[PDB]
Amino acid sequence: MREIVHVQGGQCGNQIGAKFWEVISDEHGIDPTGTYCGDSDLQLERINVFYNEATGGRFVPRAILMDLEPGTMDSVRAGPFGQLFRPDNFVFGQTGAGNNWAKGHYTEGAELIDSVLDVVRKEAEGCDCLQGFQITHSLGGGTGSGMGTLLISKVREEYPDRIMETFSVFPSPKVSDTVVEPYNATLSVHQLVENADEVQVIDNEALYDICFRTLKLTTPTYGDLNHLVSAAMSGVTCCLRFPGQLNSDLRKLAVNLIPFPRLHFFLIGFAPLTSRGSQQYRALSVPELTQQMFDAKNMMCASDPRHGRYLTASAMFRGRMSTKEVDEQMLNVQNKNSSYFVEWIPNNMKSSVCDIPPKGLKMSVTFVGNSTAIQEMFKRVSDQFTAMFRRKAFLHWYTGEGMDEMEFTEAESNMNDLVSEYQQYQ
Amino acid sequence: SQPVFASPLNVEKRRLNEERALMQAQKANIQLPPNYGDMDLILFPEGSLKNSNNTVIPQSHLKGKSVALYFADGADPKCASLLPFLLNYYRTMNEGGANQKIEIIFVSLDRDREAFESHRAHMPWLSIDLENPLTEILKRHFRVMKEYEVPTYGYGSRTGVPSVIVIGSDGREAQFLPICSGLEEGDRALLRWDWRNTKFA
Amino acid sequence: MREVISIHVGQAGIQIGNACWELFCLEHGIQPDGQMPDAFNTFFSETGAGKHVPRCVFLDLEPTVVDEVRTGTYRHLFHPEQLISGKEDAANNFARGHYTIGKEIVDLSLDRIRKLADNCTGLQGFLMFNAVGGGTGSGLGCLLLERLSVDYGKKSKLNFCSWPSPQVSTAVVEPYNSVLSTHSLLEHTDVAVMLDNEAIYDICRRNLDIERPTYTNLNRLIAQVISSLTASLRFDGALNVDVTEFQTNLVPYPRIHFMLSSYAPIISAEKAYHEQLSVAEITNSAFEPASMMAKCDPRHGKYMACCLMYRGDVVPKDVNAAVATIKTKRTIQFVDWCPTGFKCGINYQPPTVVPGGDLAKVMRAVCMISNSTAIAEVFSRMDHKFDLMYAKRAFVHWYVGEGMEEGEFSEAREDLAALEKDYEEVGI
Amino acid sequence: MREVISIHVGQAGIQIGNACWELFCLEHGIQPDGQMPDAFNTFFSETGAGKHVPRCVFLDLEPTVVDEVRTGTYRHLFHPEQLISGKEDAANNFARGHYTIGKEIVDLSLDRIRKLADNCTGLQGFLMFNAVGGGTGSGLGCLLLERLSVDYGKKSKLNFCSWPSPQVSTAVVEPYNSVLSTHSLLEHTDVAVMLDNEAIYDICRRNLDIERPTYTNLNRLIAQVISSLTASLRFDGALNVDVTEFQTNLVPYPRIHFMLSSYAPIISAEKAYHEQLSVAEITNSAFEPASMMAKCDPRHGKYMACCLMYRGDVVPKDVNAAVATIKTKRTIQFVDWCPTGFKCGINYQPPTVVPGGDLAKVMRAVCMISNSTAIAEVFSRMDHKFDLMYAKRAFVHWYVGEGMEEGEFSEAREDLAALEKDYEEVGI
Amino acid sequence: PTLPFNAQSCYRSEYVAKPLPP
Repeated sequence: MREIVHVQGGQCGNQIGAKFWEVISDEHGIDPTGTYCGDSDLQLERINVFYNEATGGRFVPRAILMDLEPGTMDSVRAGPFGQLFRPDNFVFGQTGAGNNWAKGHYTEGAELIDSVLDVVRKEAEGCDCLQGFQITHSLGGGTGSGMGTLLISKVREEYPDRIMETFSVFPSPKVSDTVVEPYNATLSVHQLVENADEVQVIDNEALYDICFRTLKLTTPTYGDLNHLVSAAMSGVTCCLRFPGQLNSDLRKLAVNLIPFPRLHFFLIGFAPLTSRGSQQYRALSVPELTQQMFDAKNMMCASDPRHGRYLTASAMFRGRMSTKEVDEQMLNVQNKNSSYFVEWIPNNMKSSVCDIPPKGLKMSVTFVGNSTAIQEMFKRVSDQFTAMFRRKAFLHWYTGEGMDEMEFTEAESNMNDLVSEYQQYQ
Repeated sequence: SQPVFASPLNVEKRRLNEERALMQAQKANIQLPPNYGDMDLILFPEGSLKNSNNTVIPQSHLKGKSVALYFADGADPKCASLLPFLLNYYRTMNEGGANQKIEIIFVSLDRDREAFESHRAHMPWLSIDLENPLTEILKRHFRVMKEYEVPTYGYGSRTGVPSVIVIGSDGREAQFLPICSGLEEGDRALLRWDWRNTKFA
Repeated sequence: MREVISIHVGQAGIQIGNACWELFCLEHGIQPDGQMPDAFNTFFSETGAGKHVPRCVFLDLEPTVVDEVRTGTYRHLFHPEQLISGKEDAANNFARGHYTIGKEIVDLSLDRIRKLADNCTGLQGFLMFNAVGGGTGSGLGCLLLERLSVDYGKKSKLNFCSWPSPQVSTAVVEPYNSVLSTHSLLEHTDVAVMLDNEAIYDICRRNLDIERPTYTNLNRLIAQVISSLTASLRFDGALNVDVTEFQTNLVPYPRIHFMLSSYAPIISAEKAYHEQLSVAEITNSAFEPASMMAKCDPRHGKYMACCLMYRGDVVPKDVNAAVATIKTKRTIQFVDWCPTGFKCGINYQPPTVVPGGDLAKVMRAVCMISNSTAIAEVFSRMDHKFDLMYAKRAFVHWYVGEGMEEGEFSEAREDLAALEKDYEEVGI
Repeated sequence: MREVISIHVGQAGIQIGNACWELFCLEHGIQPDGQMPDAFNTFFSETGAGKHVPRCVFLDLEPTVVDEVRTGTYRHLFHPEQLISGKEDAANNFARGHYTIGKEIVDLSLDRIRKLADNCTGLQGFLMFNAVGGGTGSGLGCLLLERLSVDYGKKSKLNFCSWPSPQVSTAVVEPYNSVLSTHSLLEHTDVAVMLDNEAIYDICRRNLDIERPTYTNLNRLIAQVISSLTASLRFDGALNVDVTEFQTNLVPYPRIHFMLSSYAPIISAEKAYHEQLSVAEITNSAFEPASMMAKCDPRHGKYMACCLMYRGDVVPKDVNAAVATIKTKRTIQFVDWCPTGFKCGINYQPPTVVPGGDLAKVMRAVCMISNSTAIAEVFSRMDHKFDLMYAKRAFVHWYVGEGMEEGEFSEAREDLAALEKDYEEVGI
Repeated sequence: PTLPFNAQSCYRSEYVAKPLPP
């Protein structure tokens, strides 16, 4: 049938991807030892989208765990639900790309690609024909931003007719780790706009805003934030695994969303997000789901969308919705928020119905919005890059690994063009 | 074999416990000779401790209280200095709660009976009589001595009289209070007492 | 597999690291025998059944500090080959530790370094402890570190330098010893962390509230920085770092790798219950200038890069709460060209306490290693100690007579002149 | 079955023989009486009521050592006329032990050897221990090779000669007896293993850490070496290698059969228990230049061939993995024309340690016998010693008066030079 | 001729057999 190949890169990627397989195993009901319990034929009528039979009845995930630092995915192995993953699917490293984009891509990476491309195509070619790829990584880091971006480039030229879509975190405005952010980000973007089909942006302090203002949780760890991202990843690809009224595919939302090939960077939403206290006030129904779609504090990325106009957007509703109150209100939010959307497209805002609600809730909706609010955010990284390029700050670590003075200027110009293309469309 | 090997309490402990260990091993996989962890001893015998009312109390009475030995001499000026502050600490710390917190045993480095009773009249905590062998055994156990009179086996003086030693159930030195030590907090070291984590179990 | 080989050279290196190793033994539950009744891979090998031998070498030209370990309570803990003693002491000369007596030890020591490094590929680095004003601390330190750079190409080299004080010196030859070390430290090491002495005196005066501690209490606090530094390798965390990423975290130019330290909380067990240590309060004590371990006033210093490793039960967002308010504060001045300047990693396991130590049991802790332009004070002061003492060739004949070429002191100063100017060039 | 005959000639022959016949008795668990309460056939015979007697002959022209063995602890084990003793010693004179006093007892030696070889079929080979520097070890040895090559032409002859050291020699007559015996053992001795006394002094001083050893401290190490070479015959293993196995694998040419020796691990009581004896580690320690048992630096030579005898809990993959590292190691040079020159002979049985001796119980061991072109220097030393003495006929009249002509000194000179030239041309 | 000296080094005093973590 249809296959989605999962690849996790970087420290960020393996930690996110650990909780993604938490929720996916929980959607279908696979016990962490690999056995199935949940006794429903419609749960796993489409099971082969993510997993494989093993003549013991166990399902192993089609995940390729991928890094250069042998400790971070050693963590994943010992953790809960770590015994799902195939031991052969691990591709260790020894040295570790120490936050240098240069050594992730060209020098240090190149001797490990001989292994990771082997394992990816052996799982690819095994089936009838592939559908897509998933890459979970960070574009601030070294081993995810650079060495993961190599794996983006090679599999694209090998399967040009397939799709792939990634979930990538970016530098945050106030807090910022990893002092080479804009070197790692800008070098990754100008490769990402050339060899990737779809990117979902995540901001760290936008996630922190969620767990303060909405969730009413004082001090949880990365576990809670990954849970929110894992729900969003499950929400986008729900429709491949379950039927519905208005069906969806990754490629069908691909053709629906992007107007021009250059701009394919997407915002994320999710609902419901009220606390334990506020649960009993709300009586969940179609209009209040849509109202907290268009709540700026509920946005997964902290680029304030009120400044820009939404170019287009999608809403994969999940549950048992009555379709008239779905689409009429879907039009209603376009008329109500008149200036919030763009003028030259009639029917800016879209819908789907994914017939199975997630367990523990009854109605859910995932927002994917191609906004122009990312104008200010890439302009943030643009100025941050120019600040440490005017006289070659931190340049020697990159330059020593086969970089050029010319290739840095191309990355600035190329990523600046992406800024220009968004600003033109207003 | 804590805090030293060559102490009379520990030689008695080792003798008794492995006597028992061999007997039950033969009567029955049990490791000989037994680990110091696995050994059990009765520290203060039946008629050792006697309180402020001149009444003997058993060892099981000391459960739930941070106990400390106090090696004191009647005629030593340092001990004469340290006594009021230890008494005041006992006072305030035990008054300030609805639970007994700490208890002091008196071990006498004193010369004779008269002086021992005279000095013991000032103390509101427990004591061990001077003619009782347990005094000399405890002195050799915790390596307190005013002068090199009794041989020490390659060790040194741990301290001098006066000293306060927070003890455990098995003769473990829980912590040393630095009165006259490497640190010299005279009259002030009593605040270093961690009474919460050293209870006589 | 992955590990770091530690080197101890000179007396200051030995007894600081002797505190550093006894902290690590109790961290992993290793008895002084070396047994245990995937933690210990990065500092220990495993020998036969149930053992743990360390990844270390002791070097000194005098027996007196190293043999005393050989007979100590850590008898069986160290393999008896990497403990190295010469015959006669280096005696406060750069020249003697570099030219005459230092040569006959490096020929055997580099062999043991080779013997320890040839087991597993992917060496993390080299943690070498030394003093700077000392004799064998510099001379033997230089000759070993120079040979290591050529022999082993690309791997990192951490160097904790017990830097001479701004105020006290405890030796007269310190300006001659310190300057000459630097000219042979710049192009060899990768991360040189500067540590002071009376800072820790001033720390133990205020925060620890103990009247009269000695070098044995200096070393506990030093050992607590190192443990928190390499906490990421040993234990899993919510957000971990590496020792090969620090050089990509901290240095903007290859010649600028002189960073400070900070640690919090540093509290007596007696005054501990008057502070429930929150993340809001520990971070501000980290940036407070009377808590750093280098003693240079940062008020005339523009911060450039900062790297905080949180320890213990700390969640990520109150870190993000703390760092939000930190950046907006105008008492902690960052330079213009570096608008992002924080790395903040997190590990799970809270810091251990030594029994009978001066550290209360804390639940969270912050360790800071930062690149700042305040080191222009540390060097411009030092240059003044040189030329005033080199005004009329004081103590020259000692260095001249031992082997050094007179006039080599000139380009050593011209080297340090360039290191003086580039800091001042950066800060504008 | 598979029997070998050990021949002991001279002081060094007898005293080495004491160590080996102590170890073989203990290993097969036979008593000083000679009865145990078929693996032992290789070294012992069978006689009626379960007594096993050794297959050895003791030759010394001097009574003071052979007689004193008969009276010692090992009375009933050896056959009384398997120990042959003469009247007066050869007294460091090659002419005496070869012409005058040698000839008397040669016939008595052949008769016992004849009766011990003809006991059964399948005689594997002869082993011989002798001192080259000595009188009878060189004198009686040359006669005994000459009269054994004629009779048992077929069988192999493995020699273990105690060669004089470069510095320390225990004789001024030793350059004469060295070069006069080399013309003997070129064309009679099949394979000679080259032993040096102060090499073993250096081994037992830094590895096993005895400051003041003796002859019975070196001879145990030789006994453990011989036991490792012949472990393959005695016990079952993964890869068995006989004595006929050695000639075809070490020597490429008829005249070139001079080779070194190495053992690993020579380890003490305290060292052994604290250490992983990796299969990688024991092999690396074997190829160390100083760890050879000859005092002959192999860095200025080329290894022609090499055999490794493993002994203990040794798995074959670790052997194959470790030796591939050795070949790709750049340090040791192998000859271009000989691409394959390694042996893997793995045995199961652990080395049987004599407690109250000097070695500890170790799980595994390797013993290396390597044919190298470093033998040039050890002949160049003896050659130049012989040239200085012979230049003005020192100590010549003692050799001439006993029957040896002047001219065997002349011809043996170029014979060593012919040997010297061949080792030069083979290193091309 | 001496009765015995019983002051002790700081190193010997305090880096002692701690109870082990498991």
